[PDB]
Amino acid sequence: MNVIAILNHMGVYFKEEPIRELHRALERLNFQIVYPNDRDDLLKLIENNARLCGVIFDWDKYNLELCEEISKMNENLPLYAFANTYSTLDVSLNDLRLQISFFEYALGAAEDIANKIKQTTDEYINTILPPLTKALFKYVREGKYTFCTPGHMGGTAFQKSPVGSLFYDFFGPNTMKSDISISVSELGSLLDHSGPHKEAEQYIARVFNADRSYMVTNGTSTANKIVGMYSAPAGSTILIDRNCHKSLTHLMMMSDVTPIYFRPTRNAYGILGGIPQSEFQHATIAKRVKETPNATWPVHAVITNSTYDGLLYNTDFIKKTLDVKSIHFDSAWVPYTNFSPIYEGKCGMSGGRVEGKVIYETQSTHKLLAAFSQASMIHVKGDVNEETFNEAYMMHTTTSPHYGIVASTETAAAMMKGNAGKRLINGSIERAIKFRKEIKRLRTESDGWFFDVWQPDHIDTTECWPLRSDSTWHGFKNIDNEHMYLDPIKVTLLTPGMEKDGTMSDFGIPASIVAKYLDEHGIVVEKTGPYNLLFLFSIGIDKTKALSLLRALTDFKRAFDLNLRVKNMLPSLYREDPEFYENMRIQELAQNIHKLIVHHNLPDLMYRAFEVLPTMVMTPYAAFQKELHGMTEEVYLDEMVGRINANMILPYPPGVPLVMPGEMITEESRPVLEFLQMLCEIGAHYPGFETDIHGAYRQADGRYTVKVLKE
Amino acid sequence: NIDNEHMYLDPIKVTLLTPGMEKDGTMSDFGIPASIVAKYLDEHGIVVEKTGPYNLLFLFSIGIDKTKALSLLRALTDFKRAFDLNLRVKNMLPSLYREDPEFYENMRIQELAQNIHKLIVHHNLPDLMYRAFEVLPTMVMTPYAAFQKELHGMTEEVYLDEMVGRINANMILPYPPGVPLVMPGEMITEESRPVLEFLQMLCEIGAHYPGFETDIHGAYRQADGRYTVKVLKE
Amino acid sequence: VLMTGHAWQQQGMLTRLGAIVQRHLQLQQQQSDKTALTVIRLGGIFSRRQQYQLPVNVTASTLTLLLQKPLKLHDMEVVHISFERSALEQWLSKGGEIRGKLNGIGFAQKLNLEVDSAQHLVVRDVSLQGSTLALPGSLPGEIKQQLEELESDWRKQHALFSEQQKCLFIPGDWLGRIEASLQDVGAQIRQAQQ
Ligand SMILES: *Cc1c(COP(=O)(O)O)cnc(C)c1O
Repeated sequence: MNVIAILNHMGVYFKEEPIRELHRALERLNFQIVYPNDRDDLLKLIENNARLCGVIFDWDKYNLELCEEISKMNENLPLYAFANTYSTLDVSLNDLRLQISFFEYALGAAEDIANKIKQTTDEYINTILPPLTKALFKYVREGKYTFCTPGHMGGTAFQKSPVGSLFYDFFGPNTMKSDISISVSELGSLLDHSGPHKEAEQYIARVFNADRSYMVTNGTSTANKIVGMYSAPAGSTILIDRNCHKSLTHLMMMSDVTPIYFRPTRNAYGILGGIPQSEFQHATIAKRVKETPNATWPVHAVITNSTYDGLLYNTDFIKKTLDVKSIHFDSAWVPYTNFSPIYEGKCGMSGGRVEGKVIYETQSTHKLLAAFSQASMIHVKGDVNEETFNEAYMMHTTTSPHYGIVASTETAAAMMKGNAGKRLINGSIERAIKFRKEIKRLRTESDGWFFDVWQPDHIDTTECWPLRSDSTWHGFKNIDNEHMYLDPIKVTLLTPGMEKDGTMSDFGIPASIVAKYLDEHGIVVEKTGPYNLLFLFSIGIDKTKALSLLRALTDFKRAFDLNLRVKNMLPSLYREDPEFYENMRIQELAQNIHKLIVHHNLPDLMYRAFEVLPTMVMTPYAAFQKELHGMTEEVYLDEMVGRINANMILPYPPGVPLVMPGEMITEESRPVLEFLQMLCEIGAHYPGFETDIHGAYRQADGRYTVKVLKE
Repeated sequence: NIDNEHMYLDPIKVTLLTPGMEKDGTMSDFGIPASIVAKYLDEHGIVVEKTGPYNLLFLFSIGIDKTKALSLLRALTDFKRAFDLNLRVKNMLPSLYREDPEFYENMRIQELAQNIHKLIVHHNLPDLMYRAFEVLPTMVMTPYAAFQKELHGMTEEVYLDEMVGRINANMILPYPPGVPLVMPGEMITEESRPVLEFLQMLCEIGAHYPGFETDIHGAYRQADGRYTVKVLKE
Repeated sequence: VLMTGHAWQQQGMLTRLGAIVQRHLQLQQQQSDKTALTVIRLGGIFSRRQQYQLPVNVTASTLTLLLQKPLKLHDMEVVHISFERSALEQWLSKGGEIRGKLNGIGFAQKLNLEVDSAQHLVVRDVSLQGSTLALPGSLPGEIKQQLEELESDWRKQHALFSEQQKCLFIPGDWLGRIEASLQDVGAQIRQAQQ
């Protein structure tokens, strides 16, 4: 932060001479001097250059063309406007947040002006930074307390060993001096929630529209386990979603509760929809409680909003129909449903306080924002017993937290505040919609097959596309209107290979081959499997990383139409088995795999397996107690009929749980076992595309085994 | 009655003993508590690891070079010079003076060191502390069962003078020393009588002079002075 | 209801005991500066600074609270305000608004009660005036003289029932409810003299 801008040139000498005198004075205090051209030149030095903090221009030249466009971006940006004798303000400059510093063109006084710019810049630093981060930067330059934790104390112990000096010179002196414990008085403690830590929680909840938000220092997986230890006593009933995360599986194995699983909608491509509106009715909640033995009235409900693919629900209908006093929204993928008007009434934090209910959200911090790892937030909207919920937070968080992550967790809430931060959310949406239009433009004009985006036929608007009932792009049979939404920044590329009715085609390329092709250039696919490709277009993906994705997609069509070899295209796959992948081309591998999907029938064995629910004998908590004693055995794949499993089957593809730990596969859940036996055959002929199921272990013959309980 | 070849001493863990007690376990006329010395070391940047009656503790790990070791001795020699010459509190402890400039006005370093030493002998600290840790309170239920009652909302707070026969919910961690007193789920009956006397003694010795307040993790400070602990409902 | 209300002066002594309590509370609020009302902070980290009343010292459901400087609430004077125990723990833990009657009569009207920095209860009115609440501690000579006159009336009415109960024309099932009604009045008058 040391860029000073000097716009325009009056042509006279009594105004340009102080500019040259100030040019030699600002460089003595480490400041970069730039000279833009016209008015459009200065506007490009703010959005593309965020390290600017000084704009010098004539007040009697552009008093209305500069004080309006700059205020729409950065309001607290200092403006070093130089006024004259006959200078005045304007009536249209009253409702604009600006910082104008008036000066003169006095000769010889350039030294006093340089001291005022440095002091004004320091005021901008001490304003946009939160008090928790301000105390961390000041403690390094002044706080020098001896005999404290950790033992390195800013890297002193690393300077006494040759191997330790290599680890200290990598980061920096300010990095090691920022990792301190709770042994500081002027910074407070995280567990005590006082001092700088008290005002830090009020600054995040106010910007994100919440009552009180915490800062979990153990990732999002830990924040999901703290919620379950509150609204689920030893012997209650919860309403957990079927499409749950691995962290939510261990939550059901630690609390003696009876969870109820829902049946979300799904299609043939593997993209799971959402929970229908009929499951939130009062006649549906009490329906599964009376059927399942040992189950009381549900007091907690876990709703995955949004899902892993990015599909927002309708919180305006859930907060009124669903009669649950503790409704949870797993918002671990949309931490921006506030800084845009096209997201009002779509999340739990949008609106007001529901009478008699509370909203819990575990928004991820180190996923689609800008902070260090092991960071999360817990949004609470209601008047409940927060003291009981806080008891579960200290049981998982150590007494000496890492302030380097806490300083970055709150920074993510400060980088989005104001118009300067809102441009990153709207900018990511504009870059996402532009990328969606480039696919349809390069599809019809091209000569042959091309990728397709899972989007409606009309994408001219800039909002969330609803999933209506008279459309064919979503492919969800019997879907509720005004319930399922679409995330614009979650572009889902549909590779050719299937029709629009749900059947199979003749010419197509699976998404598994394209997934490994993008890794050669440096692009990691988020989700892949059947015929879908998921990507993340957050604030971290600028215009460079967004346009480079389209160039790699056009190279796949060129290498496939010209019929190239595998060695001269995929060097990583060739090193796995050079003998088998010798005389094989890109067209021979793409056609052989496509015939195996039609032969083994993948869409039918997948839509019917994940639809039905296996018979749950005991609670997931009882399955963990049997493993602690040592009564876990394993059988063959064709012998697990009628046995209680102990692990969660997470087959790739897709990416959702199949059998929960503590369920039995009988005669009703026959297609469930058929989906596991189909993947064992299709992923054994060609190397590289082996079967990946978090639960099925590979042996030496090809048959997979699962862990069950002893009879 | 200590077992031979069972307890060893850590050389890097230097435990400084301040003059104030005898070799038999009694008290003395001239004595300086360790809490006053701990506040003087913080002025130069030396953070005391453990302090209380008449003992100290410092951490000499691999990160403590010869600079930090020699700087600790210089701060200890300066405390003897400022105490023998009888200096003022304002001209020695500027941090303690800012807490209460009105009370710590005409007070010197020798007046504060002698008034606190007489309170330890009067309230009898070594005897009430040694007898409150040997006799373990009667454990009614397991510590896991005490947390189950808090989840439902059956917790209350009673006074320190009215709690004989009640099951506590928190862990009493009085400073000094640094060990737990009553585990969450125990009951104070007639057998653990000196255990309750240790909590009532710290409420009187840490309420007359500012800066030396009673620090117990579980006893909230009020406006009247009587500390209250969280118990379970009957 | 008539035989257990105004027969042997069951309810007749209830409307007379209220005049003694009203006179007793008038003398206790004059010397309320000796024993104030210190509110303790309950354990647990909460968003709003929750408060908790006294534990075993107060166990009544409809306890009374005195005050020092009187205020003009609802265009009338008051000397004692009674709060419900089942409604005091909810407002001090979840916030919101509290409802309490005045002078032990009327409906539970809304008041402007807040928390004090010295751990007390400040009652605000239409003029933004402070008033620290207090509770009566654990007997004046004037109150004891008037209480023994009313207590002696209960023994005179009970002596009449313990002499004419041998009437053969009176059914036996009625004697089981008359004795239970006389003990309820006697058990209440013996509480204020504690
Ligand atoms: C990715 C994810 C997690 C894990 O996030 P971490 O912060 O790394 O623990 C937990 N829940 C959901 C829904 C996730 O998508």
